[PDB]
Amino acid sequence: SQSQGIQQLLQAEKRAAEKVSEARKRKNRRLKQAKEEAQAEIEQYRLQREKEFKAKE
Amino acid sequence: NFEKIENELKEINTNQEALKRNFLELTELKFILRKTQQF
Repeated sequence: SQSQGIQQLLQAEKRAAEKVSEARKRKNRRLKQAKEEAQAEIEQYRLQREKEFKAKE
Repeated sequence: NFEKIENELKEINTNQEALKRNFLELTELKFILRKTQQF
């Protein structure tokens, strides 16, 4: 009897820890990717401004 | 002598009840903790 209820309650806490912890790790990774891909687009916008300046010069 | 005996009786009676009540509450807590150590 009692050992099943203990194991299921411990596994209930395990599910509630894991699903949230995986979502938190995804949130952090998506935020890092947002910054990295933004910088790549910023380099292209910078290169346009520099080419445009060289043309005006 | 009357004031000594009166004040000591009133004090000691109050302490005996309060300390015994605390002892029972802490005894219940010992049993509760011993069962929750299974989980």
